[PDB]
Parts: sequence; structure tokens; C-alpha cells
Amino acid sequence: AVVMTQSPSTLSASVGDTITITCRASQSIETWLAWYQQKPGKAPKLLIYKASTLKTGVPSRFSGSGSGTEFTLTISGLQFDDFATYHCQHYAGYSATFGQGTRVEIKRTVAAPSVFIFPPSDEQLKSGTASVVCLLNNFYPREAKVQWKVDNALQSGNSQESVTEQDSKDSTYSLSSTLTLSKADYEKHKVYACEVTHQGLSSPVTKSFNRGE
Amino acid sequence: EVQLVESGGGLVKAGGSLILSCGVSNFRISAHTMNWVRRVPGGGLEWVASISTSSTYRDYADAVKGRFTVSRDDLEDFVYLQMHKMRVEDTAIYYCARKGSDRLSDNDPFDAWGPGTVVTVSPASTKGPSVFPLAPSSKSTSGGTAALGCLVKDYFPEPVTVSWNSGALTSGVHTFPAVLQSSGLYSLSSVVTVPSSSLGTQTYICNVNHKPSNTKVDKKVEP
Ligand SMILES: CO[C@H]1O[C@H]([C@H](C)O)[C@@H](O)[C@H](O)[C@@H]1O
Ligand SMILES: [Cl-]
Ligand SMILES: [Cl-]
Ligand SMILES: [Cl-]
Ligand SMILES: [Cl-]
Ligand SMILES: [Cl-]
Ligand SMILES: [Cl-]
Ligand SMILES: [Cl-]
Ligand SMILES: [Cl-]
Ligand SMILES: [Cl-]
Ligand SMILES: [Cl-]
Ligand SMILES: [Cl-]
Repeated sequence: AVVMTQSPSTLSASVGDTITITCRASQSIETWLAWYQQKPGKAPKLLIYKASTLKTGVPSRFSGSGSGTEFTLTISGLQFDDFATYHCQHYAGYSATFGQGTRVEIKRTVAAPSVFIFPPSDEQLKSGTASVVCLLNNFYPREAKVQWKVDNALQSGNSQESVTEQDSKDSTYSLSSTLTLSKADYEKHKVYACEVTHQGLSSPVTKSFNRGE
Repeated sequence: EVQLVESGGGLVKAGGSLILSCGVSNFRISAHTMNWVRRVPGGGLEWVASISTSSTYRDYADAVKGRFTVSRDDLEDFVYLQMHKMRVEDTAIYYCARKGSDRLSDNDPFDAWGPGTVVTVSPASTKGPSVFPLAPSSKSTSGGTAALGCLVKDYFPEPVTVSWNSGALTSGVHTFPAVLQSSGLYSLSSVVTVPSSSLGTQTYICNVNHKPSNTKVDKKVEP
């Protein structure tokens, strides 16, 4: 029944900044709080336990503070190595609970996605499958919504998204959404549309094509 | 009245792992040596593994030794079979079976059996990708920029690598993280943006390498 609340969920900053991440407990947890760092596709790494004790090997620019119901992770002098997700955790003898994570990224200005759509190749079509690809390129922040419409019927359950890691040169993200249909289903309809919603777009942008034209 | 039930099963690619469990009803496993047995497609039964009370002795068929592990949980009445580095010949129906009799002795038959779970090991440990163009058009133009790419579909396992023009084209390339499809195979796209004015002035070729299957594919993307 202890619930941990982490704030903010995304934190955008620059190299050299000093940043603070907050974790609050729904009831007092003394100093039974840990902080983990996690990079994409890797295991979480313990940084701090008992609220303020650094694990051996952890650089002193990380520091943990707090007790009772309010805890802080401070990173003093952000380095490239520090862009990552940070998780707080209450740990007890026989249970644990985590905060929702804070993803620390590089700050930049809002950038609308450029949107691109690709009909299936004739080669793929021959083999019985139609992959329709919508690309959202070089946008910021990472939050974005893509909806597929086929003859104005909203699609569900038949698309998959992939997103890049933050770009090392322009600090943007890109995203692919791929709609997969059987050749039979693909040939039943005419208009294929990718509709994109993003903070940098005043209204949503739609790229479409007509099958065969 | 006594029942056993296996969980886990299904398809595994050669070289893969799969873990089975066995649960029971109306008896406690603690008193019994527990076994895994399999029925191969030709119809015969093969003893797989045995685990004694308190786990003191674990024994395995020669064919699975070093690849399979049997464990037991006496407090909650479960038996486990870990299967690793799986081979086509592991394809079988797997049963958990109790060694027992009406009055327990030093050597009883298998008096109770689960209904079985089917395990299929496909011969292909790897599968090279199919590569399709993402062709540039007026629908993949934004401002003075065109996008093109390659869809790299239906490979296993990860990873594939993708370059453009044998490494001469790197600016404006994004190769997305692979996605696992419901088919059990991976797919990703690699895209590149270029000035719309450069279309027709050169070729674009994606060079796809799938080390696990020793497959290399070069795909030209036009117009
Ligand atoms: C201890 O008794 C158990 O183990 C015996 C042998 C030693 O496997 C077996 O014959 C019995 O049925 C029972 O499973
Ligand atoms: Cl280390
Ligand atoms: Cl991250
Ligand atoms: Cl656009
Ligand atoms: Cl762009
Ligand atoms: Cl996909
Ligand atoms: Cl079978
Ligand atoms: Cl009997
Ligand atoms: Cl029986
Ligand atoms: Cl098969
Ligand atoms: Cl570059
Ligand atoms: Cl290769």
C-alpha cells in the first residue's frame, strides 16, 4: 500500500546543469529509498540506497536526500553519461514499489515532425502482404500521435510504432508507424492516410495516397 | 481424482529455450519422485528427467543431459523443466508423471500422468530478412526534402545492420529499433532524407547485413 510518486516524468536539460528529481511516498518510509539509473535495453543500476548512501563506484555528482515522505535525487553538473531514466524505489523486507521513472533528455526548441508516407512495394505485394509506412521525422518533444485511416475508417490493432533515441546532433526524435495488411485487405480500399498530431503542429497533418495511383 | 497439468509449450526455434511447469490436484508431490516423459511423433515414449524427494537426485536421458534442468517446489506443489539449446528431435508431447503406487515402495511405476503439452522445435535457428524499397515520391516530400528507405522484414534473431551506398551516405540516416511481430520475426525500416533535387542525380542502395544467418542484401531504391 505504499505508493511512490516521481516528478517530473520527463526532465529536459543541458550538459553542465544541476538537476533535481523528486520522489514522494504516500506514507512515511523512514530512509528506505533507493535510486536506480537505467539506459535503454540495459538493466537498472543501483546508484543510491538508504536515501543518501552512494553505492561504491558512483561519482559524487549524484546525491540523494530526504526522509519520511519526500526524497530528492540531485545531479550536479550533468554529463552525457547521465542522460538516462532514473527510478526511485521503496524497499521493504518482502516487497518493493517503484516510482514511474524520470527520463532525462537534452532540451531544445519545439520542432514539428515532417511527415512522409510510403505505399507497399509492388515486390512485397506479390508475396501477399502490404506494409504501409508513415515516417515522422526530426521532431521534438517525443510525444506524438499517429492514426491510420483507410477510406476514412480509423484503424486499430494492425500497426506498430518504433522511435529513435534522441539525435546526437539536433536533439530530435523520429518515429515510424507501420500498417500491415494482407494483400486481399489492402486491395479492398482506396485511400490510405497517416494523420499526425504533435505540439509543433497547429492542427494535425495528414499524408495520404490512393492505392495504385 | 488425482490430476496433473503441464503448462508452457508451443513453438521454439532450434537453439532456443522453453520452460515447462507441472501443477497437481488432490495430492502433495513431496512424497513422490516426479518425472518428465515425452511422446515423439513416431509414437514411442521417451523418459526425459527424474527428480527425487527433497531434490537429492536429478537424473536425465543421455539425449538431454547438460541442456535440461528439472526442479521442484514441494511447498506449492510444482515441478519445472528448463529446456535449453533445443533441437528438432526435442519435438514431442511432454507429460509430467508421478512415480507411485497404491502403497509406496522403493521402485513404483508411473501411476498418474498429465494430459501433455505440445512442444515443437523448428529446424531453422535463423532466418535472413526480406528487403523492400520505401520509394521516394511526392507523398514522401516535405518542403525541399525527400525521404526514402528500406523495409527490412521477417528476420530472426536480431540484429541486422543497415548502411547506405556502402557507407558513403550517413547524413540524414535513421535506422529504427526492430519490432517483434506477432509472427515471431523481427522487422525494422531504415530511412534517409535527402534534398528533393538530388533524386535522379544518384543511386541509393541500402546494404543490409544479417550476421546470424550470414545473409547480405543490397537493395536499390528508386526513383
Ligand atoms: C520415496 O518414494 C518415492 O520415490 C520412490 C523411488 C526412490 O523413486 C518411488 O518408487 C515412490 O513411488 C515415490 O515416488
Ligand atoms: Cl561498472
Ligand atoms: Cl532513456
Ligand atoms: Cl509535412
Ligand atoms: Cl525532415
Ligand atoms: Cl511492424
Ligand atoms: Cl508432437
Ligand atoms: Cl498402481
Ligand atoms: Cl494412470
Ligand atoms: Cl517446424
Ligand atoms: Cl551528419
Ligand atoms: Cl553477414
